[PDB]
Amino acid sequence: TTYADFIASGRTGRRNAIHD
Amino acid sequence: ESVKEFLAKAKEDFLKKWETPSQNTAQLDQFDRIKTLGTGSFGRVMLVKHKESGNHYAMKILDKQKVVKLKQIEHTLNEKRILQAVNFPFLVKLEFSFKDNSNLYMVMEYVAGGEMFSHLRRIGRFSEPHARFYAAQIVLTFEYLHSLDLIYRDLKPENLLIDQQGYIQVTDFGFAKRVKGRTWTLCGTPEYLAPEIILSKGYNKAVDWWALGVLIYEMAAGYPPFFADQPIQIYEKIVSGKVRFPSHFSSDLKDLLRNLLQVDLTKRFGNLKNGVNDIKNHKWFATTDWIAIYQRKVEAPFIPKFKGPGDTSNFDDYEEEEIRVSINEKCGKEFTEF
Ligand SMILES: Nc1ncnc2c1ncn2[C@@H]1O[C@H](CO)[C@@H](O)[C@H]1O
Repeated sequence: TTYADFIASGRTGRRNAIHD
Repeated sequence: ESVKEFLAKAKEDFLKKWETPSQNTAQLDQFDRIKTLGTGSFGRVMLVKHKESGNHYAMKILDKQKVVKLKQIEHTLNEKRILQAVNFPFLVKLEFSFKDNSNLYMVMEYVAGGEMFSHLRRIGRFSEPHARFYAAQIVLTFEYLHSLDLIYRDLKPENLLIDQQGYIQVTDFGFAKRVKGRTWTLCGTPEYLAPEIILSKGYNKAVDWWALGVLIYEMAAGYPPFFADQPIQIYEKIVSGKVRFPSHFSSDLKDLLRNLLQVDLTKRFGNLKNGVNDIKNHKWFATTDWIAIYQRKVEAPFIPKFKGPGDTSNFDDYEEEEIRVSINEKCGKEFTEF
């Protein structure tokens, strides 16, 4: 499952904004 | 037109504070630093107590130097400027601004419900209805924002604070720009970024429209429509304009998203003739009383619960870094108007 795929992923935490 | 009439007064109001903004409205000494509420790319947000009034507030602290080295001067001035001037129910209220040798500050109203994110992540997904309720408020917020020649640029669950009434509060204006015409800075949160941005094409208000659609999707599905382990991988997907919807989405939601998540600007809802009204008029939003929503008279489907005054229980725990002040004023010319 995609959800399954998402949880194992590295970006499930709080996401920082990109300057450059 | 009650809108077109409303905004008119909105505009007038914004203009004024825009030309004559507020400067150095306070001093660190009046505040009691409690806990770190959260973090962002340029600095931290701490829970504060106002000694004399006894009020608590969220205080945005920025290090003059860091902002410089990271090139956020213009943006940082943009944020205070614009913030000190807007006024809508779904945006945080800034109360005090001020600086010192070392840092810049923004004292905001403390929204204790914690981040939309934390809740979103916990619960798993949102019922389309529960989503809508939130959406709707961003739809209104963009409507106001945009009409002021303002561009948001950083919508993400992490910036959507849930209030005592379970209503949204949009925080962090660090990439919000007042801009008639095209802009070109590459900034935002990777997952939310519009193609035009990535591709360095020069972009407008419609990026805010795309993020909305990414928002609704992350809301109702549990994950963003474009994810990977490295931003690059994400980018390729965005420009791919290839999206998979969960079997559990309504044909209606699909519809909305398809239009918001439109790679083509001359086709993306929000950027057309009818403007916003293409969105607001959508079947998806068929049971939407924009007025009640605006009036905060609607059914808060969920109400975070706050123990007491200054309760940081709906927020994660952060590591504490001592904030110091140089006996030497640093980067003063660059920040003259803060
Ligand atoms: N008004 C506020 N009340 C509480 N926390 C806030 C407020 N504004 C910003 N924050 C926190 O700091 C972070 C800065 O983007 C937010 O995601 C949130 O964690």
